[PDB]
Amino acid sequence: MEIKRFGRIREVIPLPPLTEIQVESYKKALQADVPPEKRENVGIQAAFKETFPIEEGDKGKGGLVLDFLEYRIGDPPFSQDECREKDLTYQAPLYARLQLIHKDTGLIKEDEVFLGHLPLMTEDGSFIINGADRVIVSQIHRSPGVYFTPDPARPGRYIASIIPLPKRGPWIDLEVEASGVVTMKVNKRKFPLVLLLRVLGYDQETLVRELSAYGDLVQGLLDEAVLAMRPEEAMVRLFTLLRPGDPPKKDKALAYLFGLLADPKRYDLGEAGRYKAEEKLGVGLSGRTLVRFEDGEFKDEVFLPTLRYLFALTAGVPGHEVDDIDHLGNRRIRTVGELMADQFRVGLARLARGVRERMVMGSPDTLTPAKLVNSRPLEAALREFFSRSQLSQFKDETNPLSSLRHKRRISALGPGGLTRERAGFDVRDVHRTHYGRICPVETPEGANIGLITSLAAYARVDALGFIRTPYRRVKNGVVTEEVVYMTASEEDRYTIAQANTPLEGDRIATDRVVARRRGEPVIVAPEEVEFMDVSPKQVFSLNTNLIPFLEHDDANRALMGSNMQTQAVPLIRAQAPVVMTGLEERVVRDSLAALYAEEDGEVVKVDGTRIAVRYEDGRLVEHPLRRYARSNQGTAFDQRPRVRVGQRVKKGDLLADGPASEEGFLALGQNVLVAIMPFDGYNFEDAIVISEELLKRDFYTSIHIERYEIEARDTKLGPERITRDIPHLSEAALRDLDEEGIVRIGAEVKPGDILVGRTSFKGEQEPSPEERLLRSIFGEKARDVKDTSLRVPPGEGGIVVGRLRLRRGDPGVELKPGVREVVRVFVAQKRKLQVGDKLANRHGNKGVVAKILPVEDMPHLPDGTPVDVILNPLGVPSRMNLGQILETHLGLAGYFLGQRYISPVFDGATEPEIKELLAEAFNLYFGKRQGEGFGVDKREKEVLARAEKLGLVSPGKSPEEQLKELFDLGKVVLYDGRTGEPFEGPIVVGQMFIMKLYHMVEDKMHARSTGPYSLITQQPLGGKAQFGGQRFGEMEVWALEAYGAAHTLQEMLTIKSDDIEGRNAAYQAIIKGEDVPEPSVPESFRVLVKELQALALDVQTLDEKDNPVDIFEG
Amino acid sequence: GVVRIEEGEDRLSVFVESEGFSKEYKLPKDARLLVKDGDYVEAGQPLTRGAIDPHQLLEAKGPEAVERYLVDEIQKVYRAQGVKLHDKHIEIVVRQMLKYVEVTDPGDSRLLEGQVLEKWDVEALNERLIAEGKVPVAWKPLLMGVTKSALSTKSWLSAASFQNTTHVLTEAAIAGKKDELIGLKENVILGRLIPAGTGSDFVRFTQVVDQRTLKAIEEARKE
Repeated sequence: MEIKRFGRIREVIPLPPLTEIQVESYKKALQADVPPEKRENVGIQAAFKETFPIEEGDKGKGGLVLDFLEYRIGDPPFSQDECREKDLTYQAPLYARLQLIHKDTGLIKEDEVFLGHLPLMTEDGSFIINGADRVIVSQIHRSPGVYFTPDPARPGRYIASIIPLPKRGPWIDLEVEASGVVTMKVNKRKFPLVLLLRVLGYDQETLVRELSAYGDLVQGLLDEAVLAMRPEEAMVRLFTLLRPGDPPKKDKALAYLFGLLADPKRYDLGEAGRYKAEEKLGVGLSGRTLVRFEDGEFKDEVFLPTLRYLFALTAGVPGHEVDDIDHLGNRRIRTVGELMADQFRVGLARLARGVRERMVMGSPDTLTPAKLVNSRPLEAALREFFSRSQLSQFKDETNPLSSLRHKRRISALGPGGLTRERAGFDVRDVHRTHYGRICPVETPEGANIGLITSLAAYARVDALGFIRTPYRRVKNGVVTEEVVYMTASEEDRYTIAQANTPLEGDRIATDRVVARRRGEPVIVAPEEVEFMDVSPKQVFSLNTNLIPFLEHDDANRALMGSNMQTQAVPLIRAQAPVVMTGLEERVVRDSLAALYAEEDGEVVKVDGTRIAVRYEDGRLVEHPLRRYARSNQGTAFDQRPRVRVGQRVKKGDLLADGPASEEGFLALGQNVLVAIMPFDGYNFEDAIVISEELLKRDFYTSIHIERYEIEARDTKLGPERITRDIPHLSEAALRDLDEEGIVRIGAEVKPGDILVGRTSFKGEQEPSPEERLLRSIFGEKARDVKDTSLRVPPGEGGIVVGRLRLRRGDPGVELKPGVREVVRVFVAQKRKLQVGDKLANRHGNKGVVAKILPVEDMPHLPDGTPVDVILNPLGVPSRMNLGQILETHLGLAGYFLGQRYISPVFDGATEPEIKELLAEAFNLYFGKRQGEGFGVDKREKEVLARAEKLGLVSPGKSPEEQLKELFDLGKVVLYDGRTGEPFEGPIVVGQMFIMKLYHMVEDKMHARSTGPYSLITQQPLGGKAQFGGQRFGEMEVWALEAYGAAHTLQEMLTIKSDDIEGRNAAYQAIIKGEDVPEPSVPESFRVLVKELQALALDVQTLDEKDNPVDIFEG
Repeated sequence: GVVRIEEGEDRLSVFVESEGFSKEYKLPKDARLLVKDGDYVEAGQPLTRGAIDPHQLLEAKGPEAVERYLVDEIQKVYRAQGVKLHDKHIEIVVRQMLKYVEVTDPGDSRLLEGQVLEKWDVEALNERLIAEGKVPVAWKPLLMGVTKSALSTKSWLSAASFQNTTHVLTEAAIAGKKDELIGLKENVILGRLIPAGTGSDFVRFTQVVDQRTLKAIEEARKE
């Protein structure tokens, strides 16, 4: 409709191309579109090259080598859509060019040798691994360098740190203990560090020189006059204590990793590892912990300048201080493209030992690449990555936002280089850095809180994963246009100022300026200014921005809102929030779930099944509209035509919407008319009331597609076929299986009703008890081929609409070990609202429903029209989410006022600005009423009668005014449809945007009187016909114990679980109605006793007179 | 006794000198004491400040004593957070914390084997009364904590469920070792009818009569 937009501060730059974290990172890794001679390292390049001038045991003598020149990219053996219906990893053959010179010479270049399937990325940002899509996330680990920091199990003393890039070098910790020494920990080893000082060329007087006199800890590191000896000798007490099993003087074969070259040790090419270990250390370092092959021995570089800041740190002077290990300038981020490349130093790993063992057994002449390599270690190790690592996540496709939200994520967890599930109270916390880099209100409720999180809008990661956030530069009192994307360590020395701050034309306006430095918040002088942020959006996460009046919400009950907004599920007649923040539209575009046009032209063909255009003489594309396809949660998103069949376009604008979108704008839920107040405890504590009205308009309805599958195997008792032929099934049944075993599309589904027949032989045995009482519930005794067909699991169901078929042998269809032929039926459902369903506001007021009330109840306004949802107040106080209340006001405004507004981050409208339209709405609204001929009645005045005694209204003013006065006060009089009398207190009313969440009772809710008894443990599990099987824990019992619940306890530990006797016994018992239980002796007791003897020890049983039992009678 | 502090900004300590024995009571160079320079006392008490060790106390002051501290102590935090709760509760807990005692000068079992109070007295008030002689078989003040606690509980079935069952059974099995099934976790591991409430020993062995069906049961008794 007609949109007004509040606040200025013009975004010097829209927001990053979002999906940049996965695409812009993955393209600058797999450079297949840039001449092969070029390519400036990293990714596959630096991976093939770190491990390619790959020699052969014995240096110089017998030939055999194998090197690199350039790598060839593959071409999709399949397309996006097929590789998905057919269960493929949408990988892409990857060839490499090898050539190995011998000792006698030979330039044999074997033309491209297949190394393994490397999966190509998608326009999206996700991949196609074995079917569905996953989100190779972006973790964040400790950025390389050296900091030291204090000692943990020994207060007062200090430990040193030497962290090079991970999976490319050992962990090194120089902790100084009580023995006086300064031991060296490396790959789980704690030996006297004096043994590594002499190896790098240090005597018995230069270890006392550069670092004694001050700190008499050097006289603990000293007297060991049995190891303060020779150079190639302090190499065998190091190679006979670092690596046992081999005492040769080849202690420069292993002592050759942890130092020179870059085989292991090294912290980036001289960046974080050097540029940092230079400013804080003893200045001057190139790229590895010291250096080997220089002229003969080892000429130390970084095992002494850091040993000159750790002991002058355990006494010391100024400049020598601890480092903060959770600072971002001190923290890194492993992007996508590199995480696969690191599974290439691992894919090219178990491959550099699959050749160096192949040149020992095989003739050294008969050898040419493509005959030395098997190429299984890059497929099994680079397929292992997109199929198992805790980081390769499913992908929340609830709505489109979450989709993206996911991507933006930041994890600490990880395969090895990461954080376990039992630490982190110095990291989890939000840090004076994050400002503009890592949002502080996106993390999850509990369990994980902290470790995980979403990026801060504008902020970009760069070079060696340093987060960089946008700032605007000034000319000390004036104001530039230039904008400064910069790292954190580049921010701790600038006196930055809020954008919130008043700026005339293009500079500084006033002398009382609020600014921050490093992290401390102070007020500054107008020209004592360095920079100034681009805006506040720059500060909050992606979705944490969609918040309308965040300016007025607690910090806690807020994230809830940014969150939850994720567990948001789409609906049909969706609609974008009355009060927005701009981006609102953009989100929909960067998500890609909405369809746009590259070049401007004009549409020709237009229907639900497609959209053909005729761009400006640029041909005539024709992109189809994914109709009703399933998510991963189930959801069910489908794009929708939103254009006409004749009109010049706008250079690529909504070529049609997506799932929960409305003409380009994000429509999470549906702004509706709310009434804040208490009803007969019908919203109590945190509940909410609804008016049948919405069901009428069918306002809050969700579409959902459940995916059912089946597998037929190859057996000894015979192969598992699948035909529309299965015994005893009465035709009225099969009735809808034209497909010869499959259900036809467009069929109405029920439970138990057939979905996919599937006959397997089995048997060879005879039924008996505990299933021949049931049984005839599953047989009539029998057949030579059994039913075992699919059938609809209890409750679910809906109307079909999609069937898929395979069979071990299709072109790309690959079935596991033992399986043959697959099938997947797709049936969906409408869902409207159901008492109890979950829903909430962005303002963190999560609230389900308990009473859908008729449009006859539903406190209505004076002009007939009733509210919708009653949002009791109580749920607002203890939490501090005013703003939501602020949305309601703007609501009523936007109602009569006919519009939408955008109250961006800390830039939204204002009480004085809102009262304005609010009255602007009243003047209108009421002009409507007096115009009709009326003008307030007894009911109303009576309110205003007390409205004044209450002082909300200004006394001594016509009834009419006490209304406006009040109206503008965001409330008004409300009539309780049930009793003509209105409420006796003005009521805050308005249009509140809400939503429907992932959870919907429909999927919860169960109950089992009896049913599926497991056979393993001997108890209720699974559920073929009838369903469920509730659990029961200790707590339960203890309390049960709490009450003298004797039996209630025992009957809760027997005939309702293991003790097979009972459950049947009992089960029967009611069928006739008797006392029912009284079980002999609980199963388990016997079991155990027997699991006992089934391991020696009689385990007898006596009474009060101590006598033989008879615990088993059989 | 009496006291006197000594030195300032070098080697800190204090001294608890009654009449004769001047116990050298040190301080790490960073202590916030509170019993000035002179003061006056009585056995086992908060001198420095900080805390109050369980064991160390007890030993030289008795079992109850600790108890008192225990609960209360505990309570102190609880109270400091809005916690309300009858003390009794906390007490009950404590109780077992005492349950065990070590041994010296025995009259029957090993010369140490940790042990239950009652067991000590139905045997230390029974080897001087009806079966006079042998030796009283005294004990001492012993402190366990939930943890350490349960573990030594005589019962095994329950005894299992913790640490490494092996051990428990192992030893156990060897000597006869019985249980009696007196407890909850006990009778439950097996799924009995809990020795509680309805499953107690005072309100379950009751047979109900119906006024008229007490005189058809009074003519089949005098036959």
